Amino acid sequence: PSVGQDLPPVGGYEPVQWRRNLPARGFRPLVYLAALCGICGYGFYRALGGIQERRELKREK
Amino acid sequence: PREAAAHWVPFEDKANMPDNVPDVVEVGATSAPLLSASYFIGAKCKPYNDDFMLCREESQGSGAIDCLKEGRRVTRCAVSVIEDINKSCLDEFRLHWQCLEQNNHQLSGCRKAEALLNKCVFTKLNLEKKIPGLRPDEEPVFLKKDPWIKPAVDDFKSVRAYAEAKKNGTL
Ligand SMILES: CCCCCCCCCCCC(=O)OC[C@H](COP(=O)(O)OCC[N+](C)(C)C)OC(=O)CCCCCCCCCCC
Ligand SMILES: CCCCCCCCCCCC(=O)OC[C@H](COP(=O)(O)OCC[N+](C)(C)C)OC(=O)CCCCCCCCCCC
Repeated sequence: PSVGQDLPPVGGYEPVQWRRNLPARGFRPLVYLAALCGICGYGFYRALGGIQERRELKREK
Repeated sequence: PREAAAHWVPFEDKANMPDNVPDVVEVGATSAPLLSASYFIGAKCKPYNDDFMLCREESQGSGAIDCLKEGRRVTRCAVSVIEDINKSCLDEFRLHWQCLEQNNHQLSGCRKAEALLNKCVFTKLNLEKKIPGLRPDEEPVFLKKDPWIKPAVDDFKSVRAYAEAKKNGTL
């Protein structure tokens, strides 16, 4: 006889996760490069516009 | 032309200009009034300033003593400009150069008092502020709308006066 022991459930446990859970996340790399070139080029727009404005200010002074 | 360095000692001389040179009124305006009225003293006194520098060119190394007679007239006519701009718009001239006292005397930071002053002087002293060397299809920079370079803080008196001049319809 064996009373008072720990035993598994009669239906068993549910299955655990032992596979690798590494899902690929992010946009495509061409999306990040296109976004990079867009952010950069808009920055160059504002920067070179400000340089020309500062040149006209230097003319006035 | 070169800066004083390594223990320079300032000295003044209590002495007088000689008899043969007549007396001349000197300008008492300060850097923000002078930088304010710069374009209008350059508009009224173009040929006198030109006569002075052209004389100083033609008599090389003479320099000081031989074109003194003309450097009299440039100081006199610029004193005439600043007396007239005082008596015309003391308040708005004052608004302009008190704005220029802050912001490193940058002309970029005081557009809204500058518009008031330019209107008041063109209306009454009838001198116009222009930038030469500027070929057409090139907008002058103190006329443009939405410049890239805005000041850090608009001063309060000139924003209030600019809005009141909008409401009066004089602008
Ligand atoms: C506080 C502001 C922080 C800004 C983040 C720093 C700069 C941006 C870096 C780009 C990374 C990125 O956001 O890319 C977005 C992707 C999700 O897209 P996807 O599920 O893979 O589908 C793409 C399917 N395609 C390819 C077919 C189109 O990655 C992530 O969200 C992972 C979590 C990073 C969270 C960063 C916080 C921003 C909230 C985004 C919630 C969606
Ligand atoms: C290899 C580099 C190739 C560049 C090709 C891009 C052509 C795009 C056409 C837009 C031009 C435009 O319309 O923008 C003109 C702008 C703003 O000038 P503005 O003050 O508004 O003009 C008023 C004229 N005034 C001053 C006489 C009154 O000026 C620029 O400089 C911005 C150019 C866009 C930045 C491009 C940088 C590219 C990334 C380089 C990474 C190192």
